[PDB]
Amino acid sequence: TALLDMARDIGGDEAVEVVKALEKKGEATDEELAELTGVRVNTVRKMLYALYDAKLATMRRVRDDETGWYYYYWRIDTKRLPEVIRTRKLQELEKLKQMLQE
Repeated sequence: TALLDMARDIGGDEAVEVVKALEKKGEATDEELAELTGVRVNTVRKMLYALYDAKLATMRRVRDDETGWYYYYWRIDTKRLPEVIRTRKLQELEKLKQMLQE
């Protein structure tokens, strides 16, 4: 599960912890992950949005009926996880191709 090697490049130990706990749980809210990990709830959100732009996490949106506002259930995005992996392999090869051109 080379997923952790990427998350680490975005936001270090905290990001690796968030993915591992999300991986352990399957799905989690922003607040649920903050309690599990001890990271400020504000920081988990930047992670998740960072992970979302890195295409390693997606979500489905549920509407909280008490407040009328939405909250997200995060998940690791395995639909694009293999594509993200595949791009990383391709980027490394392209780095090698430039060397053969040295």
